[PDB]
Amino acid sequence: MSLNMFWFLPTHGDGHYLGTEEGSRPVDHGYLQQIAQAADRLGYTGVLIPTGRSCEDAWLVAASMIPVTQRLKFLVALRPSVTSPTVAARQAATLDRLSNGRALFNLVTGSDPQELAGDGVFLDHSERYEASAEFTQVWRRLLQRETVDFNGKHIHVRGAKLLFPAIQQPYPPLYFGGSSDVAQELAAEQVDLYLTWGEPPELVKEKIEQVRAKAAAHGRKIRFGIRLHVIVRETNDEAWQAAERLISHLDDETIAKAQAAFARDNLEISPNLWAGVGLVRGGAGTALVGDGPTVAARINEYAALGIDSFVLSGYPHLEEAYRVGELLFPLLDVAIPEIPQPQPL
Amino acid sequence: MSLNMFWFLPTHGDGHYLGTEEGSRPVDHGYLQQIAQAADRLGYTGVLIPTGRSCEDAWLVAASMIPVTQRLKFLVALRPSVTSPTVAARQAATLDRLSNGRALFNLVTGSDPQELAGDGVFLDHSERYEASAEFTQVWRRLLQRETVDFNGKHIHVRGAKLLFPAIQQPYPPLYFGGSSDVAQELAAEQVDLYLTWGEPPELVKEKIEQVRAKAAAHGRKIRFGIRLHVIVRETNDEAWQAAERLISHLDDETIAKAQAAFARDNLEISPNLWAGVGLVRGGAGTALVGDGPTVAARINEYAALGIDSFVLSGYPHLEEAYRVGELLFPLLDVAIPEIPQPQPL
Amino acid sequence: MSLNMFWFLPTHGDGHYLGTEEGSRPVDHGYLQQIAQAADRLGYTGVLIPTGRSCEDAWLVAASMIPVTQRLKFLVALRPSVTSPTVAARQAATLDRLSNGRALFNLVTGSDPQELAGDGVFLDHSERYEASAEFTQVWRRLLQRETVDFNGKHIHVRGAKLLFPAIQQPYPPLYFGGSSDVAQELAAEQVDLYLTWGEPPELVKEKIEQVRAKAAAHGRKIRFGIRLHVIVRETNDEAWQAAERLISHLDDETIAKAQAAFARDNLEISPNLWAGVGLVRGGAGTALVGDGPTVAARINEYAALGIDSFVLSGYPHLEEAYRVGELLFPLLDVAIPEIPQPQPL
Amino acid sequence: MSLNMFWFLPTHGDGHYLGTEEGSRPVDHGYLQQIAQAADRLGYTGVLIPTGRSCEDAWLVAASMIPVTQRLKFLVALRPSVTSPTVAARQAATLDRLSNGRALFNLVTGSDPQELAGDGVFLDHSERYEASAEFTQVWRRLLQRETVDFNGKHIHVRGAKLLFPAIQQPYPPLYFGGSSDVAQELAAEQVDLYLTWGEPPELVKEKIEQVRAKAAAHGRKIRFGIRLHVIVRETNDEAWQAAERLISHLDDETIAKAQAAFARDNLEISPNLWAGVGLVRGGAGTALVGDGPTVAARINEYAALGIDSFVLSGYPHLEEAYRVGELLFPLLDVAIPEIPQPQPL
Repeated sequence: MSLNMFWFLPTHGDGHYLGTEEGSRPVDHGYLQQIAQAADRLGYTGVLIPTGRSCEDAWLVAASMIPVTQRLKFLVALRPSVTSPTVAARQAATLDRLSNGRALFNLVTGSDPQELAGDGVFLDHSERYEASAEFTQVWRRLLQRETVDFNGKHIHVRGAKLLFPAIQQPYPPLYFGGSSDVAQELAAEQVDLYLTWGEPPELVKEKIEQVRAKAAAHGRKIRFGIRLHVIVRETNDEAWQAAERLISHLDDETIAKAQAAFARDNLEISPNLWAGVGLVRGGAGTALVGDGPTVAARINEYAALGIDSFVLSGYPHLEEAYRVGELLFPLLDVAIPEIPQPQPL
Repeated sequence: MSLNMFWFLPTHGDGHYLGTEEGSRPVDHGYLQQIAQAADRLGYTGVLIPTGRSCEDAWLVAASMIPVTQRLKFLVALRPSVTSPTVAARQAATLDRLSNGRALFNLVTGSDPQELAGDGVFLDHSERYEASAEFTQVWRRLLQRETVDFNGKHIHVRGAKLLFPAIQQPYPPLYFGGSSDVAQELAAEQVDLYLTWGEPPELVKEKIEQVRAKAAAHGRKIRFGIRLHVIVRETNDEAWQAAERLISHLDDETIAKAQAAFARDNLEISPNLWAGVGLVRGGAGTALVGDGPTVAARINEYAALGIDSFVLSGYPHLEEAYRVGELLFPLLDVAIPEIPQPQPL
Repeated sequence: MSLNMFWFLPTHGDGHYLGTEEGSRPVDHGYLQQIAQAADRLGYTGVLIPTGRSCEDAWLVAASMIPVTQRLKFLVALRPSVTSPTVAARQAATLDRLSNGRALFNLVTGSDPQELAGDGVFLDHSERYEASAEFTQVWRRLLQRETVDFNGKHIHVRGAKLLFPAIQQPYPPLYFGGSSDVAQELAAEQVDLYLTWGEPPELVKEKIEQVRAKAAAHGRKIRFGIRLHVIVRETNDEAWQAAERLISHLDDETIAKAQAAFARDNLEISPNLWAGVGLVRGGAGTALVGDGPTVAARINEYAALGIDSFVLSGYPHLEEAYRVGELLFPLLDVAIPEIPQPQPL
Repeated sequence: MSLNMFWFLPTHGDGHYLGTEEGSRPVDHGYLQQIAQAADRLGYTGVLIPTGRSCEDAWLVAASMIPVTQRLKFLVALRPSVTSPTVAARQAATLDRLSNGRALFNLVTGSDPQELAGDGVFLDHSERYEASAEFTQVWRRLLQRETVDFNGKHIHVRGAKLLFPAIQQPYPPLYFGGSSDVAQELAAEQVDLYLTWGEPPELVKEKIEQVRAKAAAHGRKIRFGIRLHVIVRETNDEAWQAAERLISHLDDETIAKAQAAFARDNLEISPNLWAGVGLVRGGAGTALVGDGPTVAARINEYAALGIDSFVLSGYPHLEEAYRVGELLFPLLDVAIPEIPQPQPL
């Protein structure tokens, strides 16, 4: 069990400070390329490329990194009702073929009705998950070379088929997350890896056992991954110091309110698990803060729960990819990806 | 009036012979890259990247060519009902930003109900054009930074907006074609360049004057482009010889039937305008066959009709991009693209 | 015994015709890149990059192709007296490290006193080979991590050492050729592969047995390679036709004189071994002309002599790399290179 | 007078700490590429690529960065007696042509007899400068398309000529430095820019006026550049703190000895000019330490002396290129390079 270390492409903006354009860094192809090549050479298994109206399209970003990376994988978001499962399967096959089998998919059920309404989607909190199950069903079948005639509540295709096969078999891996029971069931029945948030190890445990169980109910077993922000430094004080530094430009009310929300600094919801990174939405909710060993221990503790993937992030993303790769990778049993050999002609 | 010369990326397959896997050439990223960099260095304005279930997704292909080209533009297809105009506007903005303003869009109203039904689209020959007009309306507004509330027969978005602006102003150029009166009207009212097929100069003339007129009816004037396959050689015999060579593996019945279809070789529907390339669908319908001067004359004759863009192609596409660029470009007034300077940081 | 197929980078110019600027093609980085990536993807083991005042520096050309190729090797020329063996060893180590072990070296003893005098070298036909042996001696030792104190007739270094080791062990392969007895002895004692010209199989045989023998005299066995130009077509007539076409712009006197030089068309010194490509210096002396099978047979016949490498070429070099890779590779047992995995960090 | 900002490629090693392999970072093509593309996108005019047995060859490194950068220039070292001026002119022309005019040359007269003896050079402290003048003379003439017959004390070529011209006119810029009167005279008579070390502004002044004067004595005027290491932070304390941090792993004796060497911390030889970076050889001798304004002021003060180029560096080099580009560039009048347009075909 070697850990698959993932990084993140900040397609909605990057910088040294949370909640401010101060110290921010413009994100263009050039900068995105720097991060991707950094992850590619440092041994990261892949990078998560976010979705949302607030990000540049993840699929195109991923594709524009193909000729400039050789072994890094791209975990791009799949958005159900927003697009036709047939078209998404076709794009999936193309991303996989052009990158020579380095595509990964992460289904994301929309949760912002206003965003969804902007795309032409109008489904209640339930229908959104119903359409997601139907979409995922069709998608997966298409990637398995099947011709699909499907007429469900939300999805309706007739004689849908992909004329080009993907490289990876049966099909490119599919990740999905969510704590709602409905989300856990969708994963437990169709995805390959259930991606959970970074909660204290005990709560993480509970959730895995729940999905592991739901998974079993279908005669299936899935993998697990955790999303964590990382602020690793040489010592624990520099680490915590870097944490305070990160949110130093946040609104005084925000900071004040957070302390009130955490009534039992108040941000450390567990030893070296700081919720200060979640005071602004757009990234991870928690962050492992500490020195190499402490961070590597918290990580190993999660791995011991059955988690083989760790989608990490840091500010700024170019510099911190190096920080983590140099202070953390050496203390862990990191799985090192290989450059796929050219497909025969 | 310098002519904008375009090439084609054969995303559905390439080779030395029509209608056979004999002499064919596998099309992967590597090969697609060869062609794109060849067009980029030879001075082509851009390359058309086809759409259809038979092609690999044009958008991802285009994106994967960004870091490997510097001035070449990508004319990718826009497919209405198949996708949400909001999502397509968002991808359009991202392709334009990542490539630094080198994105071009070519609207394609689907015509194969079976393909469409495979994607989840079920619209008659009319509704297809109605949904196209509504889609194009919304798309264009989105790229102009507008928030769009739209409820038409087919399109329905509420509060749709792009958070990232495209580079090109007002928005990335939009091409569209079609001889049906309904298609000509759509172009005449929303697109920037009307792309016509390569018909004898007289019929091409007529069509341009029709759209030019329809365009005027809206207090608008549009540009014109023509799609032509090219078989230029040092002499006219090598040219015609290369033409015969191209379709030498076609089915005997096909060849026989074509001659019967052309009752007034029979393929030369006009001096040096050979319809032999249209005996198999997937590419251009006609081809300018002849030596440099003859081809350059036929081309100039079309330019004299008001056509400033020429989307060309040849088999194989890598070698023929060089053929055309070396035997033809020197005899024409080719517009040479520039490498956009980096956007300020 | 899989055959290692090599191509050639035309760093002194390329085109469709010999002895004329007519049909020529400007050679810049872009074009050189096209050829290198074409060889890289088509399965060629590597490319020979020529030396001489008439070529752009092979080492820099090779280096500028590193980020744009992944498995292709670069066989660059090593020029003795022109440069310090210490500096050449240091550059050798750097080319090998930056390309991740894809450097190959081909020693070339200068033969043009005027070129040599232009570089500051003034050695008779003998001293040139004496300095070559001394240079090669030092070079090889340096690449084996040795500190070298050497004082010979021509070479004199004291405490020379490379602080960086090459990737390949013992050191990057070293090729050398030449029919003179002195050259055969140098190879037979220091190089890894003796590169011979394409002479009729019988004369090729004789030469190999001579060097194989000289090699044995040192308790060494070396490999063998042959330099051949290739004009392979679908049929033998197109092949011979392409051959005539190639030299159609040569001076009438040249052609006339060649026929006189071959007294026993006159160019075919052996079945399908045409000396027409040697009527202008700068490339290979002979060319295998014929269809796939005939060419593949002539090639296999050479392989049967103990030749495992074939440095090929064709005009133009981009198009013909494809010609050979598609019409010839399928008929042979071609060794397919691998993408080296990243060195550990 | 916009300032040309240069960075440095650490081809002999990079890291977070001076004088230790602790916190060091392996330097390969991948990492070198990261830095070069970072400088290229951040607006740096170019990067200095060091020379010496302790570095990987600068010319090959520079060349391997051509396809991965678009406007950045490469200032590579020229080493006189080590190589033939004819060969160096030929490589110079090739680097300039392949990169499309982005080559810069920095003559370096060797000073380590043991290094020189390792390369085959045995010249006293004088002859080294005599051979440098002769080498530079020939080099420059060769790049101006001249055929050179030269017979001096050390250099001897007959009928030396470059068959390929460089892109830049008259020839690629030539930098040179040195405080010895002999070095100042060589610059004052042949180079385009005299590169001086970062000494207190008053001593820098004096030196410029000396060379400016020597330059005038030849009816010539040259440009000036300064080599400075930079540790810019948000505040002056973080800056000085980062400085102390940098040399925290240095040998206790070294630190102790330095304090003794500076008898009048002791390292601050002038306000915000820290000599702590010179306690280990291999990089710059001094460093501007301070916040944005303080650093930008020290820099402007140097510019006011007639210095238009600033070759900067920082540890680590990838992260600090960003540090300087983000905290410093905004406070200065930085000259922004352009992407050269493709040469006509």
